[PDB]
Amino acid sequence: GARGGAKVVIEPHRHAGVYIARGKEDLLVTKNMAPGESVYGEKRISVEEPPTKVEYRVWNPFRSKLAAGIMGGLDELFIAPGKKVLYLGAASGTSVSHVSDVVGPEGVVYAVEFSHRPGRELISMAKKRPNIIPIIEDARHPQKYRMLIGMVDCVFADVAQPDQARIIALNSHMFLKDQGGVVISIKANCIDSTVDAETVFAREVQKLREERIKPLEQLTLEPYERDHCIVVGRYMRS
Amino acid sequence: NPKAFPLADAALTQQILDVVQQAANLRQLKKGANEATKTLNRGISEFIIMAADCEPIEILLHLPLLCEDKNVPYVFVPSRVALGRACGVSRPVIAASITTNDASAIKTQIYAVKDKIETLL
Amino acid sequence: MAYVLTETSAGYALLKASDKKIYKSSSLIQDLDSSDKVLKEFKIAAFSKFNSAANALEEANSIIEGKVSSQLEKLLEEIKKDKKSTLIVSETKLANAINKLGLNFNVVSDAVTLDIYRAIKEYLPELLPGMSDNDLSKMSLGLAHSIGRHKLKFSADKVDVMIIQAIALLDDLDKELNTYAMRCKEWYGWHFPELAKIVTDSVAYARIILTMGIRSKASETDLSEILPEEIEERVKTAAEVSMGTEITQTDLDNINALAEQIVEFAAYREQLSNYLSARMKAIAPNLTQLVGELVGARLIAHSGSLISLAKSPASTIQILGAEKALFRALKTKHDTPKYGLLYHASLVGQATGKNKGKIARVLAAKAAVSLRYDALAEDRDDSGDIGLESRAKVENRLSQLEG
Amino acid sequence: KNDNHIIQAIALLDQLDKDINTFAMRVKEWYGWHFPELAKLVPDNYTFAKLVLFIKDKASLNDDSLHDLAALLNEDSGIAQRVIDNARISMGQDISETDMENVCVFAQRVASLADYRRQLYDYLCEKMHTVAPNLSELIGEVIGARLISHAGSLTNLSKQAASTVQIL
RNA sequence: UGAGUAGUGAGAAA
RNA sequence: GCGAUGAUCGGCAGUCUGACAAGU
Repeated sequence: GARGGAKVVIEPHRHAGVYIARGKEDLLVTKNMAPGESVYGEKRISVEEPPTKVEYRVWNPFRSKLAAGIMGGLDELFIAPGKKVLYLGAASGTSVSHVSDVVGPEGVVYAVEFSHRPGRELISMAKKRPNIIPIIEDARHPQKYRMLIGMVDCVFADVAQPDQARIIALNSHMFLKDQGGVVISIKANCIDSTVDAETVFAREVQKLREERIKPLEQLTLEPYERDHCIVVGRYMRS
Repeated sequence: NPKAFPLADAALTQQILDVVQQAANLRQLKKGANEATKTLNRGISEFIIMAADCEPIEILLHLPLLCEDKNVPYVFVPSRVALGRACGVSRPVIAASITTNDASAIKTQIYAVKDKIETLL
Repeated sequence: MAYVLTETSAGYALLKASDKKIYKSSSLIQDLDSSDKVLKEFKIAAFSKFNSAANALEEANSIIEGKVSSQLEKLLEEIKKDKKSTLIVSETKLANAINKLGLNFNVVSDAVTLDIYRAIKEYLPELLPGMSDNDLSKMSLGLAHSIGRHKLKFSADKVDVMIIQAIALLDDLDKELNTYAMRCKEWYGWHFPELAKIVTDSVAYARIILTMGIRSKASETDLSEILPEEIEERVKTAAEVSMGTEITQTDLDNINALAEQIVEFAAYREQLSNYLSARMKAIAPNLTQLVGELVGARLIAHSGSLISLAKSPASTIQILGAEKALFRALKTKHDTPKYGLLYHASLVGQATGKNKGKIARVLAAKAAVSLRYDALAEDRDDSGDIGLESRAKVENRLSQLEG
Repeated sequence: KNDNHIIQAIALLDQLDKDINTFAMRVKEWYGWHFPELAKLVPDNYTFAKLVLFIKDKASLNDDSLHDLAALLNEDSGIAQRVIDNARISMGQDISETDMENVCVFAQRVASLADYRRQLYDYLCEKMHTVAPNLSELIGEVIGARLISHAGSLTNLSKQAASTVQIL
């Protein structure tokens, strides 16, 4: 359907830094910060604009949790051009590259990872993207990389860990600004598979409230993924 | 064998091998590391079974990297000779892949194992 | 007095807080919202900058381990003159480490200090004159990579992306040295056209021009080291009965410069060949044993990386370099290829007839087994042993299949 | 009267110019990993190889070395100060001594051909003045040589009519 | 196991 | 203070198959 040279019409999305490609089929796309290559083999779209050849990257929702969040219709995203983003659980550039695309050259992305083998792949991709500062360190102890990270307008955590709530608290307390962004990708099975999904999500919201983060909206990620939801909140230190 | 991780216990291994024999009878089983590698590429694998006692174990270590990227559950069984016999072949099998089929007659049993492997991961 | 130890990718910064118990105030957020008040509240005491990346990383590791570095110790000693002072520290472990030094500082690491370390981190570019935010990120990015390599056990001798370049360098040099050789043969052919037929080697062709510049010089010059006896005498006889015309010394000088270039490319081309082979014997020793260095390089280069090739099935490795023939056959309902890029491997050459196809399948499978070892083995011994028995198995298959 | 030397010079000079570009780009890639930013700082490829030859290791940064590399090219662009600062602060992963040995030797090759290319270019200009002083003076040594090669020989060019020369 | 390396030619300016 | 030494007019394009084979 969506072959490489099929000609499509690109329009902006409601959210700044996100684009939509029309045609027989619908695609979510982000401007390529590093044109002429694909981070993970994703389809790319060529546009001739006055004539300069700008390039766009297709965002696959089945691979990126955040993109599937776009299709479900998230009302507010703190990730936008010219904003500093702390990305936790940066296994590789599958999603970080697209997050790097949205923030653009002016913005920066602090990619945090623990596992070494995904880490080196993340390093190889940050070379193509100067705005990405890869941090191969445990998110459970933010003070290890505190020298390396300045302040961030939004914090994104896709970490699939049972104690992710503690990690989001410590990182948000350290590097997130007042009224800052907090967006979480929650998997029920990793936290507690014994109980049903809705029970898992509700308790995580309770932890978020205890740590001075107010939920703004919640969205399940079906049909793309099962038993997953994204929680959007704002951090009031007051 | 530290590298083979997470490794199934005795009760789990019997349950898995019960799946592999059934899928083999129903033609829902892909045998061999290379064929298992293909199934991940097409995204048609319910889950992959590897043998922990393979020497050198690395020859199947590519599949865990493939499985984690594609979010496909995986598990190690202690014995490869057992896996080959469960597969229904005369040769030892180090890796096997269960093909996705929501219209299969053994669909329920496969998902029961898949959930347990997901818990085990 | 209250002191704040702030750590940055550039260096260590010590801040004097006017309030001895600034960390005991509940309104720190409002008292530190803007840059101007932060500058008033905190004044730099001493700033120890990292001179080099190696120093910065040794400093960074000490921070991660909670150890007080020598630079930090010297920087703290400068403030030792202030009796009965408080040192606000971001980490408890570093606070404990600084306490053990016996310095005259009541070291405090409290949750309330996090706001002080928080508000400071909003405005670091403005607090620190002389360093821009873009520059600070560059220290951040660079120090992270340098720290990253050591944690990952990155080793300079195990990067395959040398191999992808070097093989692609080698092909280009092979093309280019040919074209220049053609030009030298044509241009020098004007002064002596008979040389190309006699000596066919381009490098030997250039060396002759260097040893003898003009045909008259041929009578006395010796071409023994370049040419054997029978060849060197024929060029001499050609020189006197030649067709080429006389050339000026100005013409001679530049054609010699080419001949100097021609011989030089061959020298480096051999060097790159030896450099490449050493690279393969460290990054993929097993494949070099089985398939070889040159063919192994083209396989890795075709996929673009060692991991990418490692994840491919043996079937694709068999026909990796025959896409045009493969897809032409697939569309036209005709037989598909069976050798691919592996055709030039030694084992394929030893096979004959239809056995070539069988060995290609067997060799490709064993190549995958060896390949997955080179790519995914954390503690691989640089011996190529898995290649050795893998080679042995195919040789036995070749012997029985041929027999 | 021989003018074939000019034709060889033009057919060779462009070959070097394309070829110098080809190798020089590769030098940028190899040294680019060890510290990429100089590939951005000095866009001129011919200049880049010399600075890599002098600045092999980014760690080696001295005020006297700053003056030495400042002498290379001019400090008007300010790259001399930028490289010292930016070398101190960069993400370029150090490559092995054998890798570094290749870069300088590989860079040394790019210097030689461009050096010879300059030498050959001078010889063309000297030769054109000798053979075709009128043509070389009227338009230039490089342009006149290209016209001669297009015609196939100076005798051919004189034979052609004015309109034919214009479309040549 | 199977399986392809041909510009025109005297006007122009006033 | 004119002119024959020249006026004028990315696509094709999709990365093969998978348990038998060889001997008396």
